[PDB]
Amino acid sequence: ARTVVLITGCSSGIGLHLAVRLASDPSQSFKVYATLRDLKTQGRLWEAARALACPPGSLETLQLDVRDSKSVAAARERVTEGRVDVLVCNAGLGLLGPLEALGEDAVASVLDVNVVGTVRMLQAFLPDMKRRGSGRVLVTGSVGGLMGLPFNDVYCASKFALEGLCESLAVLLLPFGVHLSLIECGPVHTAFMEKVLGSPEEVLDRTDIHTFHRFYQYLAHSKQVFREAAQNPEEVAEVFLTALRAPKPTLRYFTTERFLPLLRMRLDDPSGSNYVTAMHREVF
Amino acid sequence: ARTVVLITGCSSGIGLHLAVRLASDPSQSFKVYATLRDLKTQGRLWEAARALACPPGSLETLQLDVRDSKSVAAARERVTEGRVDVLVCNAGLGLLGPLEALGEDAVASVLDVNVVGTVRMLQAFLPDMKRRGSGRVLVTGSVGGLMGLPFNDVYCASKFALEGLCESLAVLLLPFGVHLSLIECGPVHTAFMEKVLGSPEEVLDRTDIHTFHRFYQYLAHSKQVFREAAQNPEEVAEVFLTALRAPKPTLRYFTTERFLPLLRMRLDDPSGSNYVTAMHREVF
Ligand SMILES: NC(=O)c1ccc[n+]([C@@H]2O[C@H](COP(=O)([O-])OP(=O)(O)OC[C@@H]3O[C@@H](n4cnc5c(N)ncnc54)[C@@H](OP(=O)(O)O)[C@H]3O)[C@H](O)[C@@H]2O)c1
Ligand SMILES: NC(=O)c1ccc[n+]([C@@H]2O[C@H](COP(=O)([O-])OP(=O)(O)OC[C@@H]3O[C@@H](n4cnc5c(N)ncnc54)[C@@H](OP(=O)(O)O)[C@H]3O)[C@H](O)[C@@H]2O)c1
Ligand SMILES: C[C@]12CC[C@H]3C(=CCc4cc(O)ccc43)[C@@H]1CCC2=O
Repeated sequence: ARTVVLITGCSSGIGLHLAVRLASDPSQSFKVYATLRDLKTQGRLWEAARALACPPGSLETLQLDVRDSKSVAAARERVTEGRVDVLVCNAGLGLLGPLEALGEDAVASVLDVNVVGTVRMLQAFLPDMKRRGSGRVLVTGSVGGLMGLPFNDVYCASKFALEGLCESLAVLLLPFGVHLSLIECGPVHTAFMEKVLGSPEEVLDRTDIHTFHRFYQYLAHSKQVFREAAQNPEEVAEVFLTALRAPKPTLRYFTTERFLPLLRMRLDDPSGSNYVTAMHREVF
Repeated sequence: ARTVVLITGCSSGIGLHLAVRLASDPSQSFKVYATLRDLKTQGRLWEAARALACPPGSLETLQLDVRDSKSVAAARERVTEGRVDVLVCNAGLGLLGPLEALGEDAVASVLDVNVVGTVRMLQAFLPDMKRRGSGRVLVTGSVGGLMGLPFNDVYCASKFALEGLCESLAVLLLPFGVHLSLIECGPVHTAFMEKVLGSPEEVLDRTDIHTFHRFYQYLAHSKQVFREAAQNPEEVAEVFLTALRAPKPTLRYFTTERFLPLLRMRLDDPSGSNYVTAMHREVF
């Protein structure tokens, strides 16, 4: 039994690099359980693990589908240590395009995986972290949870929710000695954006010409803004570590300092109209 | 034909008061379409209608439950005027209790009804609104959407979600000529909130003695604040009018100023920890 860490969505991006960063730590103090929605996807994980010579006994891959309470509790009973000190809610789905262009199923999944799942992860672990009176939880934050971005309604929705689920919980947990931290990310080189963008071409068939133009117009800005500050998933894991070490973690950590002006100004405007203006005359 | 309004969840409270205040308006300008999850409950709606002397034809009820796109779809094809100049997304439910004490069917229902349902509506009316190049969208806000409240994890989760859903939409919507704005309200004279009396063993047989205690103490504080801050839908509906009247309404209307200093605090702290301290000290 050492610092037992249970992380979700370890198949790629931040969930992978993190699992291996923690597991391969030179102070061999982290015993990580990298969970995966689907195990068949644990190749690149193991490959990296080997690439770092991440010592025997530290990383045990486990399967965990966030949109399944059955799948979650079982992956919990499989924690031989019988305790989790750090839980990391990381799984998540993206969604882009004209709101009217998405579908009900699509929308449900995003909120299903990104929010409810975070609830299942919490519901199953927090109890035990509470009677114990010690524990740490980390949730992969996002800009879209602190501000609104065009054609990112449902994702910014799923991420704004997490701000809610966490902050309210953070309150009650104060005397409980359990710790909640939202790692607020920005763009980052992960499997996340490399496919979710789908195919911008089909959109025109479920929207008006004026939005479609604006959808590509956003895409073009997106792609430029990404290849300007998309941080390395390793750089991002670094923040997860600094929170972990903090004796008294804060409600949130920020991986990039670029979105902090938009936020600052945004908070100086309660009606939210100065923000909407800026953000708009920024994307387009 | 005149200002057509389609209000969702008018069965009671805010939804019923705005419906009738509009229909029975002096200028007899608004043609209200009060929508209900289940038509039976329109009894109390009509009572207020009658009471308010809403002329014949300025208010016709339709049935539609935002958790069934087939329903929503129908409700729009029932708006004989061919247009909806004012769309109001107001239905939705609350949820209180220790996160672990809640059920999945429950945590789901709230998310599926407060966000998805709001999305379904938008996906239905927003288009024609855009092609018209004229529109008005009112969504019932909340303080839980602006800040986290203990034992209100899932609800504030669903509420914060509307902040992003709408805020992001708003940004795209800027040039289109349609307007989206939330009505950030606080505790009002509504059954649910003032009728939170019970705390069954169901809660007890599903949380730890430490949380159990912080649960009731919450309710006690919550009953007090309500007894001293609860706003009756009456004023709240008055706010909705204030909004739709302004040539260019802002992204956020506040029915009460009682919480502005609390969120004011929120502003000056990126770590979100000053608040978690404050709002805990203030709840417990
Ligand atoms: N970096 C980003 O742009 C970014 C921004 C803000 C926050 N974070 C967060 O961390 C996540 C991953 O982002 P990333 O950028 O690291 O890219 P990513 O490529 O999506 O990496 C994580 C993904 O989460 C998984 N996942 C998806 N659905 C799941 C389900 N039902 N159950 C369990 N796991 C599931 C993984 O497996 P599968 O491929 O098998 O689905 C996976 O690739 C979140 O979705 C979230 O947005 C990332
Ligand atoms: N006022 C509050 O404390 C408050 C605070 C912030 C924001 N708002 C927002 O607007 C709502 C209502 O608050 P209120 O204070 O007016 O009282 P309320 O009693 O909840 O009024 C609106 C209600 O939503 C309905 N609804 C429920 N499930 C539905 C479904 N599945 N499909 C369609 N409609 C459904 C109504 O019909 P049925 O009874 O037949 O279900 C109804 O009375 C939201 O839930 C939300 O919190 C209210
Ligand atoms: C929200 C986000 C960070 C911010 C980024 C994103 C989308 C659009 C966008 C637009 C901006 O003007 C500045 C930054 C970003 C990312 C999508 C995934 C993510 O975490």
